[PDB]
Amino acid sequence: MYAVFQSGGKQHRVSEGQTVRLEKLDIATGETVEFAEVLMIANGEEVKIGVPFVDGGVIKAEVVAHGRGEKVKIVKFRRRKHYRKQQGHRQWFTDVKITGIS
Amino acid sequence: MKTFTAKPETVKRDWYVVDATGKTLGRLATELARRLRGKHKAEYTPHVDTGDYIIVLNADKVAVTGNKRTDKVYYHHTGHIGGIKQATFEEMIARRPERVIEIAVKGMLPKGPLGRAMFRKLKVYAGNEHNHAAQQPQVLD
Amino acid sequence: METIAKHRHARSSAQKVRLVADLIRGKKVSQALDILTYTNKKAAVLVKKVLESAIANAEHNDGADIDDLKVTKIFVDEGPSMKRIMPRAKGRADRILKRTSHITVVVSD
Amino acid sequence: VTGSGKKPWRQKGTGRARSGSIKSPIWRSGGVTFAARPQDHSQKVNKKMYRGALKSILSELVRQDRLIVVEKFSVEAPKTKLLAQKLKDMALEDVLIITGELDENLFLAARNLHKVDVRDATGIDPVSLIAFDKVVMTADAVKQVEEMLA
Amino acid sequence: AVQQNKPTRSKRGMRRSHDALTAVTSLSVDKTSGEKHLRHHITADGYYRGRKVIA
Amino acid sequence: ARVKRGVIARARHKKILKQAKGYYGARSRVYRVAFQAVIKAGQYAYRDRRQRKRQFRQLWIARINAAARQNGISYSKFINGLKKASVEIDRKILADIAVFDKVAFTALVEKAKAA
RNA sequence: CCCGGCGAGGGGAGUGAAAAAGAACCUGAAACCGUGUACGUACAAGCAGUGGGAGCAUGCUUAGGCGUGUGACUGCGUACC
RNA sequence: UGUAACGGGGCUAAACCAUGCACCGAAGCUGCGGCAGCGACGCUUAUGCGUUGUUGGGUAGGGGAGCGUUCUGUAAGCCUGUGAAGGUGUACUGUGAGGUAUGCUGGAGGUAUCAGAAGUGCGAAUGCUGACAUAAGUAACGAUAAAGCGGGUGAAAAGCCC
Ligand SMILES: [K+]
Ligand SMILES: [K+]
Ligand SMILES: [Mg+2]
Ligand SMILES: [Mg+2]
Ligand SMILES: [Mg+2]
Ligand SMILES: [Mg+2]
Ligand SMILES: [Mg+2]
Ligand SMILES: [Mg+2]
Ligand SMILES: [Mg+2]
Ligand SMILES: [Mg+2]
Ligand SMILES: [Mg+2]
Ligand SMILES: [Mg+2]
Ligand SMILES: [Mg+2]
Ligand SMILES: [Mg+2]
Ligand SMILES: [Mg+2]
Ligand SMILES: [Mg+2]
Ligand SMILES: [Mg+2]
Ligand SMILES: [Mg+2]
Ligand SMILES: [Mg+2]
Ligand SMILES: [Mg+2]
Ligand SMILES: [Mg+2]
Ligand SMILES: [Mg+2]
Ligand SMILES: [Mg+2]
Ligand SMILES: [Mg+2]
Ligand SMILES: [Mg+2]
Ligand SMILES: [Mg+2]
Ligand SMILES: [Mg+2]
Ligand SMILES: [Mg+2]
Ligand SMILES: [Mg+2]
Ligand SMILES: [Mg+2]
Ligand SMILES: [Mg+2]
Ligand SMILES: [Mg+2]
Ligand SMILES: [Mg+2]
Ligand SMILES: [Mg+2]
Ligand SMILES: [Mg+2]
Ligand SMILES: [Mg+2]
Ligand SMILES: [Mg+2]
Ligand SMILES: [Mg+2]
Ligand SMILES: [Mg+2]
Ligand SMILES: [Mg+2]
Ligand SMILES: [Mg+2]
Ligand SMILES: [Mg+2]
Ligand SMILES: [Mg+2]
Ligand SMILES: [Mg+2]
Ligand SMILES: [Mg+2]
Ligand SMILES: [Mg+2]
Ligand SMILES: [Mg+2]
Ligand SMILES: [Mg+2]
Ligand SMILES: [Mg+2]
Ligand SMILES: [Mg+2]
Ligand SMILES: [Mg+2]
Ligand SMILES: [Mg+2]
Ligand SMILES: [Mg+2]
Ligand SMILES: [Mg+2]
Ligand SMILES: [Mg+2]
Ligand SMILES: [Mg+2]
Ligand SMILES: [Mg+2]
Ligand SMILES: [Mg+2]
Ligand SMILES: [Mg+2]
Ligand SMILES: [Mg+2]
Ligand SMILES: [Mg+2]
Ligand SMILES: [Mg+2]
Ligand SMILES: [Mg+2]
Ligand SMILES: [Mg+2]
Ligand SMILES: [Mg+2]
Ligand SMILES: [Mg+2]
Ligand SMILES: [Mg+2]
Ligand SMILES: [Mg+2]
Ligand SMILES: [Mg+2]
Ligand SMILES: [Mg+2]
Ligand SMILES: [Mg+2]
Ligand SMILES: [Mg+2]
Ligand SMILES: [Mg+2]
Ligand SMILES: [Mg+2]
Ligand SMILES: [Mg+2]
Ligand SMILES: [Mg+2]
Ligand SMILES: [Mg+2]
Ligand SMILES: [Mg+2]
Ligand SMILES: [Mg+2]
Ligand SMILES: [Mg+2]
Ligand SMILES: [Mg+2]
Ligand SMILES: [Mg+2]
Ligand SMILES: [Mg+2]
Ligand SMILES: [Mg+2]
Ligand SMILES: [Mg+2]
Ligand SMILES: [Mg+2]
Ligand SMILES: [Mg+2]
Ligand SMILES: [Mg+2]
Ligand SMILES: [Mg+2]
Ligand SMILES: [Mg+2]
Ligand SMILES: [Mg+2]
Ligand SMILES: [Mg+2]
Ligand SMILES: [Mg+2]
Ligand SMILES: [Mg+2]
Ligand SMILES: [Mg+2]
Ligand SMILES: [Mg+2]
Ligand SMILES: [Mg+2]
Ligand SMILES: [Mg+2]
Ligand SMILES: [Mg+2]
Ligand SMILES: [Mg+2]
Ligand SMILES: [Mg+2]
Ligand SMILES: [Mg+2]
Ligand SMILES: [Mg+2]
Ligand SMILES: [Mg+2]
Ligand SMILES: [Mg+2]
Ligand SMILES: [Mg+2]
Ligand SMILES: [Mg+2]
Ligand SMILES: [Mg+2]
Ligand SMILES: [Mg+2]
Ligand SMILES: [Mg+2]
Ligand SMILES: [Mg+2]
Ligand SMILES: [Mg+2]
Ligand SMILES: [Mg+2]
Ligand SMILES: [Mg+2]
Ligand SMILES: [Mg+2]
Ligand SMILES: [Mg+2]
Ligand SMILES: [Mg+2]
Ligand SMILES: [Mg+2]
Ligand SMILES: [Mg+2]
Repeated sequence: MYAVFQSGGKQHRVSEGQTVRLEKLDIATGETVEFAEVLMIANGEEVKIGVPFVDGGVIKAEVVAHGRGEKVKIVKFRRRKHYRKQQGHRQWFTDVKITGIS
Repeated sequence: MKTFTAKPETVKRDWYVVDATGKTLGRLATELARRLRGKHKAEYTPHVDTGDYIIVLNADKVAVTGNKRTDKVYYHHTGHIGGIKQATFEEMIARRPERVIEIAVKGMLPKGPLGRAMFRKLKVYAGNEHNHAAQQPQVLD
Repeated sequence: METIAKHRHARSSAQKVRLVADLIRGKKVSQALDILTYTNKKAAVLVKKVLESAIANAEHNDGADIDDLKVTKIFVDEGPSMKRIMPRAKGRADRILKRTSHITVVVSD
Repeated sequence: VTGSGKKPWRQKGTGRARSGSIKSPIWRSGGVTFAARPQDHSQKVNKKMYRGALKSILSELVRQDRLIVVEKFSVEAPKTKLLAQKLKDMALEDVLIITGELDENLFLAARNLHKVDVRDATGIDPVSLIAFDKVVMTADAVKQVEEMLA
Repeated sequence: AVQQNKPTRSKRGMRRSHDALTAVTSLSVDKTSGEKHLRHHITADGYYRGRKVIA
Repeated sequence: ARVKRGVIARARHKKILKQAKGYYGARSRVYRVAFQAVIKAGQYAYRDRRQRKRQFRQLWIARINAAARQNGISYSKFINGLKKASVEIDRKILADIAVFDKVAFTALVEKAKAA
């Protein structure tokens, strides 16, 4: 049932139904996305690739949320050279629910 | 998606026997350490003792190349005022033939609690009889 | 009922009184009162008088019954220290602390 | 600060941090490094800037419709009760009643009223014109202020 | 002489582990009067092994 | 205008002592010591976001190298086998497949055996 | 009123809006010291954390998983001025 | 002080030579997301950007923009005994200094906004004052002239009284 696909400059081994967090997409809050970048599909018989991507495989997903992650603190500190720096960071994400491993 | 880690309670432990008779010390020891650490398993996790139990029988018959039967020395300090005790590879096998493999494996394991935990897995023996026939330890080469 | 009693400003340091109070903890009042009779310490007499008070305290005011009464919470807290000059050799002075303790006992069932 | 210029203890030998006075600001009780002094904060303002500013703020009262210009504005007798009753007709409460001929009857009936100030046409101010919600100016006062600002 | 750098709550506690003093848990009972006392010691009233031997 | 500074200082110390919560001894209790701990924690935290991406790659590589040698091929030849077959799949997932779906994984080792 | 030595001190009673406003009296921080719980800890070496991470305890929901508390093992890592 | 002149185990290749091909390997480069500086540029417009190029390690030091504290004006306004300031948690929230909301404690003050002024921010100065630790329940308890017992008083007696 499971399938592999490349999204936010990186790949996810996803099953049908389960939610997946991934890097922010230019999509609305409750629209839909099609990944034709599918790298692998597994079942009884595995449809692996001798080329880039499969052939007629498309992962259809529905966008759930559009949040920001946990705040990461960034402390740059140079011992004895009168230098330190502080910086927050909340990375943006997009939860997608998978609704079709073709 | 967080990756898999082998959870101790779920870890499958296998038993093995290795006959060291004529085998090269380092090349045996290495292949032992690889197994004892659990590197061969696809569920390898560095902070868990995934490796297998190994019985090394016929330790005394282990072979060494060149002049290392006489030349290879095993030093150790007694923790005393001037107590440095040495012992050649012959003298080592004459007295304690289990130590030869033990020391060669222990050096190749990691250092620390898990390193010591994965040494416990190893069971060296001077003779050919082993009293672990309960576990059905299968033959390894 | 819990029925507290406590000696505040008890002229004995915490560390010493707290040594006795570790004997009596989750013990029957009758068994605890005995111990302090045969504990050879100044804080035993100091801690007993609080417990023996906490029993009368418990029986008269609230709960009654001496048989079913255990020391549930005993504790010693460090009270105010009285500073004093203790003069030493070569002119130099030290500030010695006459320490006090707050002894509480809680006699429940 | 009161105290002596004695060294509390000598420079060496003691383990203490080398001190020179009981009055030093790093010591408790006495010091304050850069003590204050009485000082004239009255900063200088160019005549033309002051006039220009009045001319400016006095023109925004026309745009914003705060400036209620009127004919003769004077109360009957020195009584706050009356002045209070006559501002109720005009829908006024917070005001700066600027007048040419400063009359005792009016000036003495606006002391106790907190929301009513009665300046003379000569004694208008930058902050006052801005502060008050309306400005009820007398035709003579407009004529005096016109000639004053120019 | 003199510590290089101060010990902790922890160490101090570890040291005090053995300072905990033990109770008696071994009180006798006089045959006649039935009064509690230390073994091989007389009672408060003045008994030892069921016989008054003191005023 | 004299400015007392007890309200602010306390808030500033109390903030850092909240980040030092969990640390041994003075490192949780004592601002002067905590503040160092909280900085070094941040330095190490910044460092280890870099090291996390290294450690896991190693971890995966060692899983793949184990799982491939059960099928008779070493990691070095396997990745060249995959790259010469233009397979774009990463170490993260290969290591995930190696553990979970070995019957699937075997197909990649055959796919690599072609090249 | 009670315990204690007609003690100190305390528990009740009562006064008060309030008595952790009881004269050591508004608020009552921190260091420091305890008592109680949860988890860890008696074959393990080092700036004591940080990446990773099992288990146990937990509140929730719910038949999803979390959030916390702890932190066995493990990679890296010699405070600040 | 101890093997102590491969880091170690251990190796006749796990050594050297020569050739090849893989592969690992960094905060390098690439990918994806986000922020900022600077130049352009279509010429937008008074700047958001189809962008477009590119920078963005940093001590002394220069330049730019901010947060927060007490005080003055806006304020006889606004918020507050249906709970202020303060204290103590929690949860959100901004690149940061921070901010917001709120449970408990507290029991009367607080203050938006945009301005104005500073005793405007502390970890170090063998800084200053108070508190509190540590060593530690450790050394010590001040002449090595000496106590002992019986009775008395007393809550209690080695020390007080006879
Ligand atoms: K209070
Ligand atoms: K180390
Ligand atoms: Mg932050
Ligand atoms: Mg290492
Ligand atoms: Mg002396
Ligand atoms: Mg003297
Ligand atoms: Mg002189
Ligand atoms: Mg000193
Ligand atoms: Mg002064
Ligand atoms: Mg000036
Ligand atoms: Mg030192
Ligand atoms: Mg304890
Ligand atoms: Mg001791
Ligand atoms: Mg008897
Ligand atoms: Mg003031
Ligand atoms: Mg401040
Ligand atoms: Mg912890
Ligand atoms: Mg704390
Ligand atoms: Mg890497
Ligand atoms: Mg590749
Ligand atoms: Mg009575
Ligand atoms: Mg009485
Ligand atoms: Mg009495
Ligand atoms: Mg008396
Ligand atoms: Mg009486
Ligand atoms: Mg009385
Ligand atoms: Mg009393
Ligand atoms: Mg009462
Ligand atoms: Mg009452
Ligand atoms: Mg009442
Ligand atoms: Mg109240
Ligand atoms: Mg009270
Ligand atoms: Mg009451
Ligand atoms: Mg209170
Ligand atoms: Mg009094
Ligand atoms: Mg006090
Ligand atoms: Mg008090
Ligand atoms: Mg007072
Ligand atoms: Mg009051
Ligand atoms: Mg108070
Ligand atoms: Mg208090
Ligand atoms: Mg506190
Ligand atoms: Mg437990
Ligand atoms: Mg346990
Ligand atoms: Mg356990
Ligand atoms: Mg254990
Ligand atoms: Mg253990
Ligand atoms: Mg240690
Ligand atoms: Mg270590
Ligand atoms: Mg650690
Ligand atoms: Mg379980
Ligand atoms: Mg469980
Ligand atoms: Mg956690
Ligand atoms: Mg290190
Ligand atoms: Mg290291
Ligand atoms: Mg030597
Ligand atoms: Mg060496
Ligand atoms: Mg030499
Ligand atoms: Mg090397
Ligand atoms: Mg060597
Ligand atoms: Mg060979
Ligand atoms: Mg050469
Ligand atoms: Mg070479
Ligand atoms: Mg070559
Ligand atoms: Mg990298
Ligand atoms: Mg880069
Ligand atoms: Mg590029
Ligand atoms: Mg980019
Ligand atoms: Mg820079
Ligand atoms: Mg800003
Ligand atoms: Mg601003
Ligand atoms: Mg503010
Ligand atoms: Mg103000
Ligand atoms: Mg004011
Ligand atoms: Mg006023
Ligand atoms: Mg109002
Ligand atoms: Mg109001
Ligand atoms: Mg309410
Ligand atoms: Mg309200
Ligand atoms: Mg309200
Ligand atoms: Mg409230
Ligand atoms: Mg309320
Ligand atoms: Mg409140
Ligand atoms: Mg104020
Ligand atoms: Mg507030
Ligand atoms: Mg509380
Ligand atoms: Mg707390
Ligand atoms: Mg509020
Ligand atoms: Mg409320
Ligand atoms: Mg209240
Ligand atoms: Mg008042
Ligand atoms: Mg007031
Ligand atoms: Mg007010
Ligand atoms: Mg406020
Ligand atoms: Mg203001
Ligand atoms: Mg000025
Ligand atoms: Mg200052
Ligand atoms: Mg400083
Ligand atoms: Mg300070
Ligand atoms: Mg004081
Ligand atoms: Mg003692
Ligand atoms: Mg000692
Ligand atoms: Mg001694
Ligand atoms: Mg002594
Ligand atoms: Mg003596
Ligand atoms: Mg003496
Ligand atoms: Mg004597
Ligand atoms: Mg008598
Ligand atoms: Mg008597
Ligand atoms: Mg008497
Ligand atoms: Mg008598
Ligand atoms: Mg009497
Ligand atoms: Mg009597
Ligand atoms: Mg009596
Ligand atoms: Mg007597
Ligand atoms: Mg006598
Ligand atoms: Mg004597
Ligand atoms: Mg006599
Ligand atoms: Mg006489």
